[PDB]
Amino acid sequence: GQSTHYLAFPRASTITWGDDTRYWSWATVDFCSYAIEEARLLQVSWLDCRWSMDASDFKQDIWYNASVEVMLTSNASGWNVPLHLEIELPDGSKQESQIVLAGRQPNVWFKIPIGKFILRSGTIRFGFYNHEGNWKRGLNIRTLAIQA
Amino acid sequence: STHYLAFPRASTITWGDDTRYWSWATVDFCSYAIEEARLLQVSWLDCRWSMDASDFKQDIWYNASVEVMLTSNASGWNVPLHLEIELPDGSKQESQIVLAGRQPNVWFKIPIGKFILRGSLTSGTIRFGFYNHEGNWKRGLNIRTLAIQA
Ligand SMILES: O=[N+]([O-])c1ccccc1
Repeated sequence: GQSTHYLAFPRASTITWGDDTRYWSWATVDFCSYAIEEARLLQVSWLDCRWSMDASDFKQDIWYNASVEVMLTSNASGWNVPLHLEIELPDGSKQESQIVLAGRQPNVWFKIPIGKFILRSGTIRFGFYNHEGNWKRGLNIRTLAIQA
Repeated sequence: STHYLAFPRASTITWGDDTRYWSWATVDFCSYAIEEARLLQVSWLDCRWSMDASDFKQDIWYNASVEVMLTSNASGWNVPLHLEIELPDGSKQESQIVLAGRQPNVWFKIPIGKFILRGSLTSGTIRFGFYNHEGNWKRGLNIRTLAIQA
């Protein structure tokens, strides 16, 4: 059946404004005996989180699925506009979908599916964004997961 | 801090797809389904992950470890288990460990080396893993994950 091949924690990603403590915080926690850092959004307007992995990390002729695991805080706001979800293949083609997070239950981890790919070479980009001029607040990011 | 975990389905293992030599066991890893690679017995022991240097950030010291468990059945571990990181320029971090006499049925993390990427080393394949190709038979090693930290 389907099992996880990789977990990529948000320190492996590029997060716009990620190093500015007005906008993002980083929190050290234990994940299954490994120290990780959650990326905790305080507030940002240009919300953009992208992991980049090469197509050579993966096997050929296999359907992969990706998800991002997040938590909304009690302070969540700005989620009335769709969060765009993307996988970008090396040729520039994209798997595009979206989710509206407004009104979702806070303080529970949930895994947002962000799409599927098959290889049948170069960079694959995984992640999510919303670039509208409103403030997004109160999303904590745990990990990207890639399964097959 | 941990940047990546790579589970053994993402590696290449000699005989790994032959149920006479290796079993794949579905377990939960803090809410993610993973499959442990459970060695029954093999003589050509070889497990390698490949990730591109572009997956990592430049000018950062990374360390890697493999998390394993010996079973009550373990044997053949008086030989050196070779541990390796091969960078895209062919340079290698090489070390070894003797697993004979280690306590079974607990996960333990074997450090396999450290690396930093600058200039042309920032692109091209990095190989991580372990091996022993001697004519003895190794038994009862279960592999959970490769971890890459910085
Ligand atoms: O790679 N090898 O030489 C090898 C492969 C399978 C069995 C024994 C030896």
